[PDB]
Amino acid sequence: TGGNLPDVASHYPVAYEQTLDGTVGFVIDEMTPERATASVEVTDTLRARWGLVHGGAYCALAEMLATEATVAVVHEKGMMAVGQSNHTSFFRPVKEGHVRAEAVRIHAGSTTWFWDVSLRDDAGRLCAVSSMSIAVRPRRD
Amino acid sequence: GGNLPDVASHYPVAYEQTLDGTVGFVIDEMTPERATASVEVTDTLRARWGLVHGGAYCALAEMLATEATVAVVHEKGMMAVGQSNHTSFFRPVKEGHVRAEAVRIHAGSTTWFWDVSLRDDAGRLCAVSSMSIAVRPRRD
Amino acid sequence: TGGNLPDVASHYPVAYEQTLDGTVGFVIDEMTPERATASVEVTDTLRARWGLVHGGAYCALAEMLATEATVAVVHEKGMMAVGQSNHTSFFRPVKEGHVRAEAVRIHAGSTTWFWDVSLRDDAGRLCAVSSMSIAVRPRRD
Amino acid sequence: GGNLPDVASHYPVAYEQTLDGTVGFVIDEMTPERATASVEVTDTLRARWGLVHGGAYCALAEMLATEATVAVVHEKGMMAVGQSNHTSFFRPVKEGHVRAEAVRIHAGSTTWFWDVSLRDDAGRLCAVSSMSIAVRPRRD
Ligand SMILES: CC(C)(COP(=O)(O)OP(=O)(O)OC[C@H]1O[C@@H](n2cnc3c(N)ncnc32)[C@H](O)[C@@H]1OP(=O)(O)O)[C@@H](O)C(=O)NCCC(=O)NCCSCC(=O)c1ccc(O)cc1
Ligand SMILES: CC(C)(COP(=O)(O)OP(=O)(O)OC[C@H]1O[C@@H](n2cnc3c(N)ncnc32)[C@H](O)[C@@H]1OP(=O)(O)O)[C@@H](O)C(=O)NCCC(=O)NCCSCC(=O)c1ccc(O)cc1
Ligand SMILES: CC(C)(COP(=O)(O)OP(=O)(O)OC[C@H]1O[C@@H](n2cnc3c(N)ncnc32)[C@H](O)[C@@H]1OP(=O)(O)O)[C@@H](O)C(=O)NCCC(=O)NCCSCC(=O)c1ccc(O)cc1
Ligand SMILES: CC(C)(COP(=O)(O)OP(=O)(O)OC[C@H]1O[C@@H](n2cnc3c(N)ncnc32)[C@H](O)[C@@H]1OP(=O)(O)O)[C@@H](O)C(=O)NCCC(=O)NCCSCC(=O)c1ccc(O)cc1
Repeated sequence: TGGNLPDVASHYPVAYEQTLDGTVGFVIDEMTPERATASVEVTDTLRARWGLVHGGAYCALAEMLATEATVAVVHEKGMMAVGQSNHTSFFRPVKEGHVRAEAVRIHAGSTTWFWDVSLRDDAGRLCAVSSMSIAVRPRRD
Repeated sequence: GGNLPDVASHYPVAYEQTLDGTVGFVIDEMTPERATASVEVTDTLRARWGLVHGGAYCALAEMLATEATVAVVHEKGMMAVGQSNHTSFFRPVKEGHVRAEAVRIHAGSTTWFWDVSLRDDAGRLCAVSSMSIAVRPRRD
Repeated sequence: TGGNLPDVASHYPVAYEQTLDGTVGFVIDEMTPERATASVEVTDTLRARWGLVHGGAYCALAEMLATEATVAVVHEKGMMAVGQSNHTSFFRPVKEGHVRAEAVRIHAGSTTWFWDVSLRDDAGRLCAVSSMSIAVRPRRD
Repeated sequence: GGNLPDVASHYPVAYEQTLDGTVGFVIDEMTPERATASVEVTDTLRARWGLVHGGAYCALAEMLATEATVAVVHEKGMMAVGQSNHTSFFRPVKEGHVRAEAVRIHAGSTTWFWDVSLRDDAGRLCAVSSMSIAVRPRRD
């Protein structure tokens, strides 16, 4: 699939290249029910005007990763998954290189899954973390 | 230039090349205690599922809260940067616009806090973001 | 009811005076579907060893207020309400006096209600805020 | 004295009179990067509905994260205080104990961040708390 997102359906409303994720270059590497990773090359498109990766870019990468990792498991069960809360804290800026995210599932309830995402720079330094709660609900179609 | 606060003669990244300029964030009003901004929904703002990306609301909030702090503190020798962003999502947005309004609720010496509300074209509260902005002496 | 909590049932598992809320002295003042207030006199029981109100005391007052305000509306509809996320940020310490909390409902969905709680000191200063998400689910009994 | 870090000769409030001593919080292990604490469930820890109070998990996390920062920074002339506490609740606890484990994930000059996991007697993760601790020069 585009950006290596889970392929859970034959078509999607928006093609990868046209989505925010495609635009900024997010790509999923590993994907398992309890852990997933993704990364993105830093370019100006990922930065704010001050020159460092935009705080929203870390939120977004976390959001896509944690939601899609949930989607990978729940879609075939007839459920949809969507972000309900995204709490990202920023410890160190990233000027360039990549941002690498690792999502670890820490709770999988019937209505809410929760994932902790660490976002690191190319030296391995923890630049941000995001705690994501993902709502899971039966699909409407 | 997205109408961001004109506080410096040079910025490392031009608006149009930033995440903000790429998705189309524009600031409407800005005062020390309250600031607004908006964006048209386009595919660039969406996830593959066709609804606005959760990261878009976070990003809009982050830019608005931070730049509304920059607008005040930059001329004081300070830099402003997001330290925590908590966004909660109540209703999706499929198309139209997202409109953010940031209300300053605390301005301490090292931290400012803004509540951001993100509404759809019908005025419905689709998401909120509680933004903590660190304020530190600018580096030489 | 004890602490003026909503009286939605004829009995409760734990008497007010014996609960955490009773122990520290939380009391609800106003209670409406979209807004509720409560307050507590600061005594050592509310403080940490350093002498200021414990961060947990603000979390707890917010939690009781936002959950009970939801309970007041949903109990008779056959639902239970319980805290799902409590995010409290601390802006100014409180040494003594009272802490006064005001809870404003900002979203009432079918599964989650969300309340913003402001916690102020006797001078009116905003000492903390809490964003609370309250899960609402059908009661089991 | 709940076995809190013995960093000062006098504290404004004795353990037994604090919120912590009233509900019975006790610290078990403490190192610069990791600390544990626990509490017996009693009615004092509960809401009227019979389950542990959400505020109890928050309080336990707040004390543990803060005091684990105090333990390091106090002798350096710094004070430590909670700046943000985000607790998410996954499973209730009706009785037994709550056991908290705090893991330091960032120690910056002005902010330390701890992840706290709160488990029941069966080891099940009942709640988590992401704690931000401000660190500032102690006032004279
Ligand atoms: C929030 C939620 C209900 C979402 O759960 P879900 O996805 O609908 O359901 P899920 O199948 O994962 O259930 C997980 C566990 O949650 C509990 N639960 C879920 N639904 C229900 C329900 N309808 N009724 C009772 N318990 C339920 C139950 O313990 C369940 O385990 P099991 O009995 O089914 O094995 C669940 O994750 C949960 O129970 N979290 C813990 C909530 C909690 O304990 N919050 C802290 C207390 S906040 C409240 C408070 O402090 C307060 C203070 C003063 C006061 O006056 C009033 C309140
Ligand atoms: C977090 C922070 C220190 C950031 O402040 P800042 O930007 O450096 O400084 P700012 O100049 O805006 O100061 C605002 C107010 O903060 C307080 N403050 C700031 N810095 C200091 C300091 N170095 N020393 C003492 N107070 C300070 C002070 O009240 C100040 O007002 P003023 O005296 O200057 O008029 C300030 O917003 C604050 O104090 N927030 C409240 C923190 C709080 O009360 N947290 C809840 C307690 S969490 C701890 C806890 O529960 C615990 C439990 C058990 C246990 O064993 C240990 C701890
Ligand atoms: C989280 C939740 C589903 C909880 O809702 P609830 O309490 O179950 O249901 P409630 O009756 O209040 O419904 C409120 C509205 O939510 C929506 N909704 C609720 N349930 C469903 C459902 N089963 N299917 C579709 N929409 C639903 C719907 O819009 C509803 O309005 P209506 O059509 O019924 O008038 C709802 O509050 C909500 O939809 N919040 C907004 C979620 C959101 O848009 N999150 C941000 C996007 S996060 C995802 C993301 O960024 C991503 C990025 C990349 C990628 O590859 C994948 C994902
Ligand atoms: C929040 C804080 C400044 C607190 O740091 P602190 O405790 O004062 O200082 P600490 O000594 O631990 O510094 C750690 C690192 O922070 C950075 N930093 C700290 N203070 C400064 C400063 N005054 N100037 C520049 N960098 C600083 C610096 O990278 C430092 O490393 P080093 O150069 O000292 O090796 C630091 O943790 C931090 O920088 N976190 C990352 C902040 C971040 O990158 N947030 C996301 C961007 S949010 C903004 C945004 O998206 C935006 C979008 C659009 C727009 O138009 C405007 C903004």
